[PDB]
This record gives sequence, structure tokens and C-alpha cells, in this order.
Amino acid sequence: SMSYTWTGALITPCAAEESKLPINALSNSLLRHHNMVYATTSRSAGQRQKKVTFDRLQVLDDHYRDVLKEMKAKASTVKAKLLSVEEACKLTPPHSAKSKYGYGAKDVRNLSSRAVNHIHSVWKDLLEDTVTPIDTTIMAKNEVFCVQRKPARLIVFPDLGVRVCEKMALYDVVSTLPQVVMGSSYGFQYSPGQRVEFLVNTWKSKKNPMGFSYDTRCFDSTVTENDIRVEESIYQCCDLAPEARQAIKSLTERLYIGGPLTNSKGQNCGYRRCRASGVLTTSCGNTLTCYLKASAACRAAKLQDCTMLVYGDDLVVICESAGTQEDAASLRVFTEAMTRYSAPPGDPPQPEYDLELITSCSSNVSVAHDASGKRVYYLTRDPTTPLARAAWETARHTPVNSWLGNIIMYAPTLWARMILMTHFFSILLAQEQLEKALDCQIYGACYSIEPLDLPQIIERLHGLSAFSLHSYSPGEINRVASCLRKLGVPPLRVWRHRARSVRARLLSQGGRAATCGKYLFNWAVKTKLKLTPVAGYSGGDIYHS
Ligand SMILES: CNC(=O)c1c(-c2ccc(F)cc2)oc2cc(N(CC[C@H]3OB(O)c4ccccc43)S(C)(=O)=O)c(C3CC3)cc12
Repeated sequence: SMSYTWTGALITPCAAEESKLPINALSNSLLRHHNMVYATTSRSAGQRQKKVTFDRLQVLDDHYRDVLKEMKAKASTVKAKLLSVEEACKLTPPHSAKSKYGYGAKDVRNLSSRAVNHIHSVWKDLLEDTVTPIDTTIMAKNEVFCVQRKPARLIVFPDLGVRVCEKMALYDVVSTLPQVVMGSSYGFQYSPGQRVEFLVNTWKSKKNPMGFSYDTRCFDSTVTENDIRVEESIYQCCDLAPEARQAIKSLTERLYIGGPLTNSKGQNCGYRRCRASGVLTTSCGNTLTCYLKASAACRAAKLQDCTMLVYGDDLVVICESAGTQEDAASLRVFTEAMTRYSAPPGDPPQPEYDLELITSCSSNVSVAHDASGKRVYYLTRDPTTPLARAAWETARHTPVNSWLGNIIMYAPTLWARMILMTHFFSILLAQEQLEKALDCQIYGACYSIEPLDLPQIIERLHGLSAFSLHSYSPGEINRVASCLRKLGVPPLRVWRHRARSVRARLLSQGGRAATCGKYLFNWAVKTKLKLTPVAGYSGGDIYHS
């Protein structure tokens, strides 16, 4: 079956689209090589359509059915509840896309009669009708990158009223089921500090550890009708209210398995027979499906004492080594099994015998040292995309502030501390907006966060050591330095000089501002001060504050 069929109608924008990096008076202080930064637009949608459109073949063996039975047994222990209309409304992001039927996200959150009445009618229709395909909108995403250009990603989502009903039927399920079914392998349960701890402990638990990442090419398109029905069967193992069972069946048949694609202008663009990127079950569904296929593939490859870590379509396996030649051979069998299950890799997997050489979710483990000189592990990444997006956000206000999300999730890194913290606190100081809450995304979920609360947030997610890490590895430092030269960002020595100023400015204001100065920028001073004291919903339209 083809992942998509297309009519020929274009994927259209709903507003003006900027591809070129916007520039203001602050831009050059961060980044000089402006032509290297670009944003994707609907003009490349055609290119993406070609990439994501292909035939899927699936051959399912006993390993697959064995693992599925085990997952269902665990799912059978979960008890999930329906959320009320009111609870589902409160989880709706303030700036979520408005309904076609005369109400928006703020109406939903406020429990307006019009919004609530339509939600009730959508819900009743889900109970009464388990066959009629539900409409979806297809859009090209606008995302910023550094050159070497990517074509726009496509997103597919149903109407607001449907999105609220998804929460009612499935929010409790997708929040609780994955951890029970997959145990320690469910990647979204960890904070960055907890994840690093798990990865290190998993590596040390093996006598002779080997590990590899496996990244499937266009995962959403490899997801078949079978996969989505198997996914439903796992959900239905839960102890559920009868009304929830019906709604989950209806949503699966009418939305999750596939449906018609409509552009922003209301024209039929085609039909989908694979994963929709913008439904509540996207993250949970991808995690379960990846875990199922990969667990079965481990058995086919006879990999010994496997510990898997899965988040959406991202996969890492750490296991007992059988020797270099033997490990390489076993990965070939693993990939052959995954391919039979419909999930071939973008690049063939490579066995690694050092934890730090494995990259997943664009990230790798690295080592620094705390004040006492003890080794502290932390997750980092190539800073190119974070810095490209920071430059865009310096000149343009955007729906999501990636810089804030990056500071929070990569707070221990030398690039987040020296560049992102220094740059944006200077900007916030100049506009007196330190107390202004900003929208950002952590693990696909939307959060409203004031910059002044960053010290407490960082401490809780990474520990107090995030404010005193030093003696970073030569490889990490070189990667950062190389990226700065590439983008025309000033060298780290300049940022240290700037941070002393920003620190001094923050201390001068007292209160929570001074606390930001003290903890976030203690790295910048020569004589240091004494420093003292969730889940995954990518595309799921989820909000917390
Ligand atoms: C299966 N792989 C994993 O669970 C992860 C690994 C990993 C595992 C094994 C290895 F050997 C090496 C690395 O590294 C990871 C790094 C992340 N980072 C999230 C960063 C990024 O993702 B989000 O879309 C996002 C949003 C805002 C800012 C940053 C991010 S995070 C916040 O630093 O932990 C995550 C987030 C849950 C998605 C997951 C993993």
C-alpha cells in the first residue's frame, strides 16, 4: 500500500512565509554568515511529497507476535480514565489552531458554550459513527536550519474539536501506558539528568558493552495500517470505560489509520495511509511501534542482554558484545529484520564501543567536571541548529522560543551557557522582559516559562552541578569552536567578556534577577561564589503552565 496518494493540488500556506534570515540591530553580535541560515517553506513541499510517498511491504514472523503478546500482557495491567471536557480544554494550548466551526483555542480554554457544545457534538459523533473518515489539514512546516537545503516537513492534523476529543479518550492512556509496557526503555520518562544516569548505568551494567543507534528513514510513512491497528489492540488491553473503548475504536478507524488531506484553501490534496504527524497518539504510537519492531529484530539478530531506549522513532540498543566481527554481522541481521517489518534505515547502523560516540535525538553523552573535579556526564549536541534558530529569534518573534527550550534541556553544555544564556539575558535586560512568560516546547509539549525561573528549573532537571561544570572534553570544545567559525559567531572568549557584563547587570537589579546572575553566570567570573540550593507529546497539541 502507498503511504500517500496525491491529487495534484498544491500544499498551500496560511500566511506569508520567510525563507531568508531576518536581520535587525542585534543580529551581527550573534551571527555574521546570514546566508547560511534559512527557513523551510511550502515551495519545497513537492520535494518532500516525493520522499514520503512509497509502497510499504510487511512480513511478520513469530518474534514479532511473541513481543506483541508480551506488550499486551503489560498493557492489560493499566487502568486509564476518560478526561472530562473541562480537563481536556485545560490541556489545549492558548495559541492552538482555531476550529473551522466558529471558535478558537481561547474559547476552548475558557469553556465557552459554543466551544463546549461543538466538542460534545464531535464526541457523540465518535460514539455513533466508527466508519466515516475524519478530515485533516496538511501544511508545510516553517523550520530554520543551517545550509548543508532541506525540503519542508509536512504536518497533518484534525480540527480543534477533534483534538480535544482525542485528549478525552486517550490522554490518560498515552501518558501512562508506554512506561508500563516498555519499562526503563521508554525515553520520555527521564529528565536530562535521569536519562544520562540511565544511559551510563546501562553501559556499565554490561560486561563488554556494545551500542548502536537505529534511525528509520521517514518513519511516519513506514507506519502501516497493520501497525496502527496493532497499536489500537494494545490500547484496548487497558482497563477502560466502555465509552472510551468506543471512542478509541472510532478515532483509529476514522483518523489514525488514514484519511483525506485538505490544504489551507480547502482543496483536496490526496489521501493518507500512514501515520499523521499531528495527532495525539503520534508519539506514543511511534514509540510502541518502534519498540515492538526493534525488540523483535533484536531476537532475530540474537543480540545478548539487550537494553533498548526508545523515544518516538528514535532508537538505541545497548547490549553484550560477542566480538567486533560478530557484532557487525548481528547488526546486518537486525537491519534485515527491521526492513521486513517495513522500517529500513536511513544510514546502516554502526556498532560503537564507547558510549559518547552514539548519537540519538541529535544528542550524545559527553563528560565535564564539577567544582571538586569529579566527572559529570551530560547530554549535548552539535550547536549549529540551535544557534541558527537563535539568530532568527533574535530578529523575529516566533510561536515557539527554541532558545529557551534549548537553554533548559542543554543547560549543562558549554554552548548553551556561554552563548544562549549570555545573548538572550542581554536582550531581556535591555527590554525589561525578564518577568515576561514565554512559550517553549519540552518533549513536544508546550510550556509557558518566565526566564527568571530558569535557575530553579535547571537545578531540578540537571542538578546543581550544571552551574559549576568545567574542563569540558577537547572534542566537545572543538565541535563548538568549529561551529562558531562556520556560522560567523564570535569566539567563546568574546562571550565570556559579555557574560561578565550581563552578570553584573543582573546582580545590580537584585531579587530573582540577581539569582539568575549568580547561578547562570558563575562560570564567567574568576573567583567563584558558593552556589547552594516528564512525558512525550510531539505534535499532540498539549499545554502546561
Ligand atoms: C532513544 N534516545 C534517547 O532517549 C535520547 C538520547 C540518547 C540515547 C542514547 C545514546 F547513546 C545517546 C543519546 O539523547 C536524548 C536527548 C534528548 N534531549 C532532547 C533534545 C531535543 O529533542 B526535542 O525535540 C527538543 C525540544 C527542545 C529542545 C531540545 C530538544 S534531552 C532534553 O537533552 O534529554 C531526548 C528527549 C526526549 C526527547 C532523548 C534522548
